[PDB]
Amino acid sequence: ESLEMRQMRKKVVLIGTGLIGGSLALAIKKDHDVTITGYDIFQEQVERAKELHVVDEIAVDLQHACEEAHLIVFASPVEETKKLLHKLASFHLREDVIVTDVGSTKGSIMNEAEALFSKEISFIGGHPMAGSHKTGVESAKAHLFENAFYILTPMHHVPNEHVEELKDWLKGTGSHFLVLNTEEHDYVTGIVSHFPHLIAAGLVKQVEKHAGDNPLIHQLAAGGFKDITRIASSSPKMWSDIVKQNREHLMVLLKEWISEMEDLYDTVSSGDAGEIQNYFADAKEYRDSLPVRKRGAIPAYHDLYVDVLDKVGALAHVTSILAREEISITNLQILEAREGLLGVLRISFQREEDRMKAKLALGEEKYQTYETI
Amino acid sequence: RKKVVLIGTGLIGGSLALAIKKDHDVTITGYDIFQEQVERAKELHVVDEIAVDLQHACEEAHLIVFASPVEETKKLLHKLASFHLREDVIVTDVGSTKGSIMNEAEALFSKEISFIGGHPMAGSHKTGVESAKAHLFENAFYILTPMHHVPNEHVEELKDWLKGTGSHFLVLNTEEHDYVTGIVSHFPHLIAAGLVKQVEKHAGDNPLIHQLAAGGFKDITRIASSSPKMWSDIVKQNREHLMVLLKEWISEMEDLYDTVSSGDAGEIQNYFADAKEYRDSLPVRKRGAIPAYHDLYVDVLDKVGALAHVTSILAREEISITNLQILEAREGLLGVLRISFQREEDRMKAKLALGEEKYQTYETI
Ligand SMILES: N[C@@H](Cc1ccc(O)cc1)C(=O)O
Ligand SMILES: N[C@@H](Cc1ccc(O)cc1)C(=O)O
Repeated sequence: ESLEMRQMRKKVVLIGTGLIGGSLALAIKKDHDVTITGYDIFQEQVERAKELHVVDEIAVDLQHACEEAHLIVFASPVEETKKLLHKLASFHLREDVIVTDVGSTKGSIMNEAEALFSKEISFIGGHPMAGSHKTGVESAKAHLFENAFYILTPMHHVPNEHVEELKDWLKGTGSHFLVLNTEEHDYVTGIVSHFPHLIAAGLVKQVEKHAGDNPLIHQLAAGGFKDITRIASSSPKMWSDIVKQNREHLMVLLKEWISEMEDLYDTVSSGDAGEIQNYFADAKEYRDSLPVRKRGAIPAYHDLYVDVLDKVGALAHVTSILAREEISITNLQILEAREGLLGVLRISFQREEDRMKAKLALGEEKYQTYETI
Repeated sequence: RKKVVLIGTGLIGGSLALAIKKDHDVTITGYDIFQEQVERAKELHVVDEIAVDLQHACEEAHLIVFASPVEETKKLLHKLASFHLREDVIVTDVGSTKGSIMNEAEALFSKEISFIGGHPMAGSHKTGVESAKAHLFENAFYILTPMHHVPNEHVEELKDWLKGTGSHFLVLNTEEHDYVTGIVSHFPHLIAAGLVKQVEKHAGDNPLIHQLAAGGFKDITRIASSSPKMWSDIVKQNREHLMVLLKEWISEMEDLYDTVSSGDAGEIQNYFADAKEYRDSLPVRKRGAIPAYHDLYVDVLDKVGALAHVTSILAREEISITNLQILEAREGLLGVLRISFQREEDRMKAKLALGEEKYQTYETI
């Protein structure tokens, strides 16, 4: 009754069948013929996942499904993930299995996995930099992580071939994979993600302190301030765990920050407009530079600068030209470079051939283009 | 026709001139430091005449509007105080701080002349008069700070002059204005720049910091792209308010350092919840002290022509885009393409047009 090919295809287990996990399942299915068996704490999400062909089967027996699996994917909250990794370490898994997770911090998970498997099993921590942690499987899409950074943190022993193999499993995501060591990941994300969270909340809180003394503050904090502070509305539970899990990195950062504010306090209070202006100019120069896609980093960036006018259809025209030439654009931005209605449009391409081609096509249409600034 | 003088014919000033003209039949004579901006303003019917003689134009004027940098404004106010102006004149400025300008005006005029400091809380991606528009300040707060003696009738008169802006006018005292804007606008600009600077410090030690720069970090620091010149003046002019704020902030960070280092997840959670609760309570889709981004996030697939399709749709609806980006670091942000608009009406319109073409879109809550 069942087809020999269906019986015999590879098998995946997904633990946590929500937005993130469901999306990963769709990206897997897109490029691999597999039986995905799914598991959730909430039985409605797995059943819906099944209905939506996000998973193939609902897991009766967790152990049976795991022991026959070529790939096991955790998309659960990090407490639950620890508890289930323990269970997994009790099981008799296949020799060739790959196990992976999703989480914003890596230190504690990886510390647990070295402690339970050592060198038996190929556990590779993961962090896809896209989407949301609580939202449903109805929203899951194969392209959710497309062109997003997806960090992989392999155990110390895992061969490079297994890391490449996992990249192949997730090929369908279209993510830019970076392989980092665990400390590297928590350090970087600490500076670049977690610490801003703290500062965002702080800003909001500072403003609320004063809002009782004039109600106008609540009115004037609409629009820009509210937009700036967006991340402060994220889950307090999730973020308190992140902060607890990356505590030491953040303590150090806060100490440097206090120090920076003390120097800023000296600059502001000295009242030297030249020094103040310098402080702002340094920040502007750097902030204007982002993305600063470096030469030997992943992925490569080949930029072209175009003189375009601030009018309806300017971008439509430029992008239609490029599309007609069958050139794919990796990024674009408007940089406001001087006065007047002109702006500079920066277009990024995947490789040098494509930039060259775009330069010619735009030139034949009487666009002025540049290589720098 | 009544006669208006505009001193500073750029985005802000030019826009004010257009809003005046919209509801009043007047001769607007313009003046600038840069002769090109005033000549362009004339070409564009933003001003009617280019001022030959500054004093002549000021002495016949019913309304005088300064839209210049606050240093130049002090210098020109001094000149004005030397002139023989009309009995009924109204004089007003545009400036992000009020303390120093008002202080100077009480010192030069005292109770003779009706000076009313002004602050329109709106801005733009551009700087020149070519970008000026009558509706620039529509539904924006526009603060008025009248001298101590100015009768309420003259404040109402000025509101009538500027009816065309569509702004919501608030009459504040000068200290109140600098205190509030200090908390709500200036101080965040300082913190934004500080964050950028903190991050750059570390970027030499790992280049991944440049690459992996998160969405949240980018968002809170977007304002760090504003004019360093303008902001350094603002900071110098509101120095004492900011020194106090920075001191409180240092203290807050020290308490946060205790909370984080104590490791109590309940207390940490409370800190975040307090911030969320408050932030969630702030008005939805209104204008405040920091110009908004008016961003729209769009779900698109990476294939040739994806951007072309989206921008064509928007252009056909005659919506002008201020910016756009493909986000590679977008945790918590559904939708890969971020489009920025000039104002809320345009974002709304773009959302409908894209929706009708079966694009999924998102907006931040
Ligand atoms: N407004 C243009 C894009 C643009 C924006 C700002 C500029 O400075 C230049 C061009 C469009 O809709 O296509
Ligand atoms: N490559 C698309 C734009 C795009 C880029 C990255 C994406 O993830 C999605 C869409 C174009 O050339 O129009």
